[PDB]
Amino acid sequence: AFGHKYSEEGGLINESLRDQLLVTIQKTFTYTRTQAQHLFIILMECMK
Amino acid sequence: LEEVNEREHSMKASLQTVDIRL
Repeated sequence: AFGHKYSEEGGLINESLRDQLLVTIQKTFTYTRTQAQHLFIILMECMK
Repeated sequence: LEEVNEREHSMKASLQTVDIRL
């Protein structure tokens, strides 16, 4: 949802929602930094 | 009330990011 509204043209997602995604993906999901790099590549590949 | 809800959602996300900044 958040990567879909704050999307601009698709995969171009800025750096405030990467780490806002992190504290919710660290809070709701409890994830790291580098596994988070893989899940953000999957999030922009899905968002692509 | 709908304005208050959307704005409070934005404020809560900013507060969680502020906690991340600490």
